[PDB]
Amino acid sequence: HMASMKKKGSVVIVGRINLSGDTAYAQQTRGEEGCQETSQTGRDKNQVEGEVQIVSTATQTFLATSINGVLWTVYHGAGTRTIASPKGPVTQMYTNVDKDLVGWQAPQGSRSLTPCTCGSSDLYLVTRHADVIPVRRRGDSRGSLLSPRPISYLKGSAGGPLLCPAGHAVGIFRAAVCTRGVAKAVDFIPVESLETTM
Ligand SMILES: COc1cnc(O[C@@H]2C[C@H]3C(=O)N[C@]4(C(=O)NS(=O)(=O)C5CC5)C[C@H]4/C=C\CCCCC[C@H](NC(=O)OC(C)(C)C)C(=O)N3C2)c2cc(Cl)ccc12
Ligand SMILES: [Zn+2]
Repeated sequence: HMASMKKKGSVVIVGRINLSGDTAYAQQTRGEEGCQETSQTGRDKNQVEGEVQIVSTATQTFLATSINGVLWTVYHGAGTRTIASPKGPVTQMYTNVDKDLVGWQAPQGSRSLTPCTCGSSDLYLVTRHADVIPVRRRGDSRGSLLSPRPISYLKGSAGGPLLCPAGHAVGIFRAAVCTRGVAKAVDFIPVESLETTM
């Protein structure tokens, strides 16, 4: 019935992938119970840092990447959900189910990657475990892993970046190309598709 209809939670930032050292590592900034509360209220008073966020809904965890002042992630992860912020829930600024892309205004304190202009096919995929994986660009939206990995390794990383050697955002990871449970390639949303969206 209509009087007791439930709301869907906000996406919640629960950690980050630190890329600002000589070492990449994941940091958690909020645990599960805290995440649940924040998802319902939408009020997240934590201080955000960096380019790559670890984000959660009540049922899934994945990544989000800031580019040009926008925090971007995958639709199949975020749906049309708001994101928790210091002032309450923030509505998506961009939503495109066909591209599997959503975005919100980037959090105060985050930093954005610059969209890539270098034309390079030597790419680097950043996973939720802070692995930095070399990927050879193969097309507009595809790249090959130099070393194939079981998918289990890539699961939870949709929304993360593909970076060029200069650390320029090239795209947002979206899907794994798989055979017999082995990812041999990745599908991504090119940074150029985000700029058309913007
Ligand atoms: C809303 O539009 C949409 C929804 N879903 C998907 O694709 C789904 C979700 C991804 C996914 O899990 N991403 C992931 C992911 O990690 N998602 S997530 O973070 O874990 C989830 C969001 C919380 C990058 C892949 C990671 C693990 C692989 C597990 C299953 C792989 C199957 C699969 N691959 C496949 O679809 O590839 C084709 C296009 C070549 C046919 C796949 O990766 N996905 C299947 C797509 C894919 C594409 Cl190309 C375009 C749109 C679109
Ligand atoms: Zn470049």
